Amino acid sequence: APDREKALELAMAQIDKNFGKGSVMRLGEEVRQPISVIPTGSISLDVALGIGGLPRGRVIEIYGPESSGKTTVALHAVANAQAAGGIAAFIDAEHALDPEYAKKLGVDTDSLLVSQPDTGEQALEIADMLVRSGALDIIVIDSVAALVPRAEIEGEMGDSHVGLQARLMSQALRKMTGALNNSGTTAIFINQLREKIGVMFGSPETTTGGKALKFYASVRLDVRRIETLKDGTDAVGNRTRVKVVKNKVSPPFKQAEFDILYGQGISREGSLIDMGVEHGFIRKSGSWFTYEGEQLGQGKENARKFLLENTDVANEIEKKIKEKLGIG
Repeated sequence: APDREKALELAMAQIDKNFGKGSVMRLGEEVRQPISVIPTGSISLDVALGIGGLPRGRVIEIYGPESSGKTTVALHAVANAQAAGGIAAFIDAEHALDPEYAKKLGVDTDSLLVSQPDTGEQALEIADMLVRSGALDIIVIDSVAALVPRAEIEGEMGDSHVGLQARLMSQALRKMTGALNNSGTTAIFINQLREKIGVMFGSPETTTGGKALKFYASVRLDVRRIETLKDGTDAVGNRTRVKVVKNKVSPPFKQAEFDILYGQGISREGSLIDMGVEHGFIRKSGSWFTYEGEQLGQGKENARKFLLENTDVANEIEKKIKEKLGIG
């Protein structure tokens, strides 16, 4: 028993020692939690990541079908990074950002460094110089799929092979991790699953030229919409499910759910209630949500709305949910 786990612990040790820390883990471990991280905006996801936020100095990949909430997740990541006084950059190749929305999420759009690259290489090239200045904290590349090769934009092949794409990522992605691991800048790449009932186009590790992103990525998130919320009226948002299919900073395969309110973002309040009851602090006596004595109204909405106009207590619920589990 000890002799067995003794040689095993030795084994693991050396492996960690030669291939990096989280190279081998017991899905049950509780990792040696870091001091700096980037909250995602949902306590659920935050904890599901094991370190209370996204890791710094690592490349994070977020993929899922269109309209699944990838960017909303990434936007908060940006907003938070900012609140803590950090600088952000957004390399855009989709031309689909809506600032008013970001603003409503907490993004300081005015100080938001933005770029709309000409060619795919130019893109990653700019992201690199940017990260090397070591002044940025977070940088998100909107759409892995959009970063098309110069060659493709002017004369050569059609989807790769006769010219350049699945390598552009590789090349770039390799010289960039080192810069990141030093600068302490977390990078977010947004990938796509290209369809929703298809037949013949662009993939790799599931997706787009990012067969290299699959490995470099220290964390890979699988964002997908599960249900269409309705407040006794119409579409108010969607319940979003997220699976951490790859986590090198902590045991993987953890899942998280949280609703995104159309035009509002990742409902913190809601995330607090669900975790609030999923851990005891709150008690639902049939539509009646209560908290250690005092009530929080009837129905999840009123509870939410409550926690909204009651930050003081809400932070308490949050605090007590964090203290109970892992910090950051």
